[PDB]
Amino acid sequence: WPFLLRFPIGCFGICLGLSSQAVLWLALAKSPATNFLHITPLINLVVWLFSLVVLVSVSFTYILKCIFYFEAVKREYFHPVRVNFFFAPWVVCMFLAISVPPMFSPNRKYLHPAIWCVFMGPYFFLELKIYGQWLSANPSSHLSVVGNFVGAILASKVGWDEVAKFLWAVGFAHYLVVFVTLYQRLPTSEALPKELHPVYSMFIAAPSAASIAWNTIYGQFDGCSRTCFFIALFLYISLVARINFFTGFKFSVAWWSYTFPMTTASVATIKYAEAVPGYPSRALALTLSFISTAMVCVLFVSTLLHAFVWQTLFPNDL
Amino acid sequence: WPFLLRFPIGCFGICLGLSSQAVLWLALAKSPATNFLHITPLINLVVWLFSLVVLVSVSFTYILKCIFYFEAVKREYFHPVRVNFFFAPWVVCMFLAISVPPMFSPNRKYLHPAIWCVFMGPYFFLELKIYGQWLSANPSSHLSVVGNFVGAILASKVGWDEVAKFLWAVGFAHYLVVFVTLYQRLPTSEALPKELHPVYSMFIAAPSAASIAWNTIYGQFDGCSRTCFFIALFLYISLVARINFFTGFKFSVAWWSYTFPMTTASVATIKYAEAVPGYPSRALALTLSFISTAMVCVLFVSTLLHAFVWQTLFPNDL
Amino acid sequence: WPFLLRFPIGCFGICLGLSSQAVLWLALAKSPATNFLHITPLINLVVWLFSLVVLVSVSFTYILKCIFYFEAVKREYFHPVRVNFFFAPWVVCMFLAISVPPMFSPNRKYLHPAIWCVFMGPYFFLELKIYGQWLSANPSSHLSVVGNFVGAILASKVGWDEVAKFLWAVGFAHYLVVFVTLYQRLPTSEALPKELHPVYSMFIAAPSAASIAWNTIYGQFDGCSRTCFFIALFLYISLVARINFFTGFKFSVAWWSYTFPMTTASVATIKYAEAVPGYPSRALALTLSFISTAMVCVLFVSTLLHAFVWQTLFPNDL
Ligand SMILES: CC(C)CCC[C@@H](C)[C@H]1CC[C@H]2[C@@H]3CC=C4C[C@@H](OC(=O)CCC(=O)O)CC[C@]4(C)[C@H]3CC[C@]12C
Ligand SMILES: CC(C)CCC[C@@H](C)[C@H]1CC[C@H]2[C@@H]3CC=C4C[C@@H](OC(=O)CCC(=O)O)CC[C@]4(C)[C@H]3CC[C@]12C
Ligand SMILES: CC(C)CCC[C@@H](C)[C@H]1CC[C@H]2[C@@H]3CC=C4C[C@@H](OC(=O)CCC(=O)O)CC[C@]4(C)[C@H]3CC[C@]12C
Ligand SMILES: [Cl-]
Ligand SMILES: [Cl-]
Ligand SMILES: [Cl-]
Ligand SMILES: [Cl-]
Ligand SMILES: [Cl-]
Ligand SMILES: [Cl-]
Repeated sequence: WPFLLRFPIGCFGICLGLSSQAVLWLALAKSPATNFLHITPLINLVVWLFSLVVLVSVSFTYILKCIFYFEAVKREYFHPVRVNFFFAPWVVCMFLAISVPPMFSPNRKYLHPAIWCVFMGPYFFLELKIYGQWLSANPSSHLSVVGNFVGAILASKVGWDEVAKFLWAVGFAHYLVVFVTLYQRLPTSEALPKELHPVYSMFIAAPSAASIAWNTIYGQFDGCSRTCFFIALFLYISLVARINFFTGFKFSVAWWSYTFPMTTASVATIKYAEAVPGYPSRALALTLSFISTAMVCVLFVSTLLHAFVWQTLFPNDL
Repeated sequence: WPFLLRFPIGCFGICLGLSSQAVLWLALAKSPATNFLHITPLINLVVWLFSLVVLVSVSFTYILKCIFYFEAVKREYFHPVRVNFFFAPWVVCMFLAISVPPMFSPNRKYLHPAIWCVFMGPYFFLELKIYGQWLSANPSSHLSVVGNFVGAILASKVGWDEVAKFLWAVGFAHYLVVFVTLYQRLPTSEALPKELHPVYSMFIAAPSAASIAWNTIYGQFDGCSRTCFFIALFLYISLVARINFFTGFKFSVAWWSYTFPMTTASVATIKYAEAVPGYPSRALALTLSFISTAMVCVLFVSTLLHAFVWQTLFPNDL
Repeated sequence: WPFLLRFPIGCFGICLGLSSQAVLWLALAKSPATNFLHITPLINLVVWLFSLVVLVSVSFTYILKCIFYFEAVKREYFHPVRVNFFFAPWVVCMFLAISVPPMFSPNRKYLHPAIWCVFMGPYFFLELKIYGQWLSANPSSHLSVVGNFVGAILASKVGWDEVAKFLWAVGFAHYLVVFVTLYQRLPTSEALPKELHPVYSMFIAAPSAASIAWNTIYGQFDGCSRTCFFIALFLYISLVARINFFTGFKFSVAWWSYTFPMTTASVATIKYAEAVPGYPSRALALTLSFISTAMVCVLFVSTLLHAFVWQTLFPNDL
C-alpha cells in the first residue's frame, strides 16, 4: 500500500540502462578506428554523472526499504527468479569505475587497487552464500556469469594481470553449465515481459563481455576473442529474426533490463574494428552503436513521459 | 500404393555415399604425402559426374513427389526423426562444389563468391525456421551441425576468411549441446537400422569436419585440429570395438547413411599426414581410405544387385 | 564373517594416499623454484618403497579375496557406486612409475616403452567394457577421467609425444560431460562419508592433472594450463569455505580417498611457480604442500592407532 513497500528490485536495471552506455561514449571518444567522427569527450562527462546520480537515488530508496520492512526483503530474496537482481549494484558500480572521464585523472596509468578488493569482497561473499543456499533441477537463476568478466576487466585495468585470469576461468566455468542447460528451453515469442528479465538478458550479453575481458587482459585480439563475439552476434541475429513484428508489443517498465545486452555488444565490435581494419566492420559497429543509443534514448523518454503525468507506473501490492 | 507416394527421403543419403568420396579421390591425387602412389587425376573425373547425375535424378523425383502429393511432404516434415534429412541436398551440393576436377578450371585461385551466398541463403533460412518451429526434452533431431563446417570450408575456399569464422563458431555452439545431450544415451548394438540414421552418423562425422575446416581457414595444423580429429578417431574405435560380430546383420538400404562418417574421416587423416611426416600416419591414412572405398564399392554393388532382379527394395505404404 | 569376505575395495584408496605424495617429495627435491630449502632426495627414497609395499600387500589380499569368494566380487562389481574403485590399481601403479627415485636410474633420459603399453592394455579394455555394459540418467559413476591425464604424463615421459595427445583428448571429452552433469547436484555438507567417495574426489582433482599433463607434453606453460589449474583452485576454495566447522566430524577410514585431490593439487602449483617467479606463488605452493603433508601424516597416525589396539576398524557383513 505505501510507496516504500510497493517497490520492485528491477529499478536496479534502470542503472544498467545508463551506466553501460557511459562506457560506449568513452570508447567512441578514444577509438583509433573512429577518428573520422569528431566525437568530443564532453559527451561522456554528462552521462557518467547522470548514471551516478541514478545509482545513488535508487540505492538510497532501497536502503530505506530495507530498514523499515525487512519481511519484504526476506520474501523477495527467497524467490526462484528475483535472486539475480542482487548482483546488480556491484556490476553497475564496476561499470561506472571503468568509464571514469579523462578529465578527473590527467595521467591514469593505473587505478588504485583498493576499489577492486572493496568491490569483490561482498561480491564473492554473496555469490558463495547464494550458491551454498540453493545447493542444499534448473540451476540457471542462482549462478552469476557477467560479474566475473567485468571483474577481470577491472583487475586488468588496476594492474593485476594474474588475478584477472582466475575470474575469467570462474566465469567460463559458470557460463558453460548455464549455456548447456538454458539453450534447450530458450524462451519463445510473447514471453519477454513474462517474469524472466533477470535471466535471459545476461545470457546473450556474457558472451560479449568475454570478448572484451580477454582482449584487455592479453592485449592481442587472438582467436579466443573472435569466437565468443561471434556466438553473441549469432544470438543477437536469432533474437532479431525470430521475434514476431506482426503481433507487436505493449509498453512495460520491465523492458529496461533488455537494453544492457545490445549496449554491451557494441563496445565489443568497436574494439573489434581495431583488429581488422575494414569498411564492413566499421559500418557494423556504427550501426549497432546508433541503434543501441536510439533505443536507449526513446525508452528513457517513454518512461519519463509515463511516470509523472500518469501515476500508474508502480503496481500496488505485488 | 503408387511409385511417387512410396518414396522415402533417405534416398538423399545415397548421394552422401558418393559425393564425399569424390572429395577423397581428389586429395589422393594432390596430397604431397601420397606421391608414392601414381594416382592419376582421371579417377576423380568419373566420380564427380556420377555423383552429380545421382543428385539430379533424386532431386527430380523428389520435386515430382512434392508437386503431386503435398500431404505426404507435410506429414514427413512434421516428424520427430525425418527433419534431419531436409539439410541433405545443400550439404551434398556443397561437397560437390569443393571437389571440382582440375580440368574444368586451369587456374582455380578463387571460386566466384556467388555460389556460397546462393547455398547459404536457403540453408540459414531453413535452419532458423526449423529451430523456431521446434522451440515453440531431446534437442538432438532438430539442430544442424555438419553444414556449418562445410560452409566454413567453402567460404575459406572462396576467399572470405573472415566469414568462415562465424560459421565455425555457430557450428561449435550447436555441436557442444548435441554432444552433451546425446552421449549419455548413445545407441547400443542391434539398433543401427532402428530409425535413427539421420542422427548418429552426423555426430561421429562432425568432429572430423572441424579438423578440416580449421586447417583450411588457418593454414597451420595447430592443436585445435589435433583434438577434434582424435575425438572422432576415439568414437570410430569405440564403434568398431563395441559392435557385435557374432550376432551379424542383415542387408538394408538404410545402411547408405552410415558410410558418410568413415568417408569424411579419411580425408582428415590424409590432411593430417601432411603435418606429421611419419610411417604410422601414412599407414593409418592408407588403410582407412582403403576400407572406406571398399565398403562403399561393395555397398553400391549390393544395392544395385538388390534393386533390378528383385523388386522388393521399395516398401509400400510406409 | 571371515576376514577375507569382510574386505572393502576402498583399501585401494589407501595407496592413493601415499603414492601421489611420493611424487610431490620428488618435485620438492628437483624444483628450480624451491632450491632455498635444502630438501635432500633421500626423503623420496623412504616413501616410494613404502607405497610399493602397501600396494603389494593390498593387491595380494584382494587376489586372495577373488580366488575364494567370486560371488562377493560379482556383487561388488554390479553396483551403482563401487565401479570407480576398479581403476585404482592402475592409477596408483602409474603414479609409482612416474616418481622413480633418481638413484635407480643415473641417466633417465627416457623410460622403456614397455610399461606404458602393459599398463594401458588392461586399462582401455576395462574402461571400454564398463562403458559398454552400463550403456546397454546419471552417467557419473561409470566413466574414467583421471587415468587419461596420468597416461598422457606417462606417454610424454616415455618419449611418445604424439600418443599422449590422444589420451588428453579422450580425457577432456570424458571430463566435460561429467562436469556438466555433476555440478548441478554437487554434494552438500555432512555428506562426505555418505557413500560417494569414489566420485567427488576424482572430480576436483582431474582439473589439476590436466595442468600437469599439458605442461609436460608441450613444455611451455601456456594459457591452457593456466585455466584448468584455476578451476581446480576455485573448487578447492569452495570446498574449504562451504564446509561447516561448527558441526564437526567423526573419524572414518573412508576419509583416505579425499586426500588425493589436495595432494595432486600441490604439485600443480609447484610446477606453476616455475612459470611465474614471484613471492605469492611460492608462498601458496609451500603452504598447500605443508597442509597436504600434515593432513596425510595425521591421517596415517590416526588410522594406525585405530587399527591395532582396537579391532573395530573392519565392519562385519556389509
Ligand atoms: C560464448 C562464449 C562466452 C563461450 C566460450 C566458447 C569457447 C568454447 C570458444 C571461444 C574461443 C574459442 C577458442 C579460441 C582460441 C583457440 C585457440 C586457437 O588458436 C588459433 O587461433 C590457431 C592458431 C593461432 O592463431 O594461434 C585454436 C582454437 C581455440 C582453442 C578455440 C576453441 C573454442 C573456444 C575456446
Ligand atoms: C569433437 C570436436 C568437434 C569438439 C571440440 C572440442 C574442443 C573442446 C577441443 C578441440 C581443440 C581443443 C583446443 C585446441 C587448441 C588449444 C590451444 C592450445 O594451444 C597449444 O596447443 C599450446 C601451445 C601452442 O602450441 O600454441 C591450448 C589448448 C586448446 C585451447 C584446446 C582446448 C580444447 C579444444 C578447444
Ligand atoms: C577444469 C578443466 C580440466 C576443464 C577444461 C576447461 C577449458 C574449457 C579451458 C582450459 C584452458 C582454456 C583455453 C586455454 C588456452 C586458450 C588459448 C588461448 O590463447 C591465449 O592464451 C591468447 C594468446 C596466447 O598467449 O597464445 C585462448 C583461450 C583458450 C582457448 C582457453 C579456452 C578455455 C579452455 C580450453
Ligand atoms: Cl572502455
Ligand atoms: Cl547472472
Ligand atoms: Cl579436398
Ligand atoms: Cl545434423
Ligand atoms: Cl614429478
Ligand atoms: Cl573416475
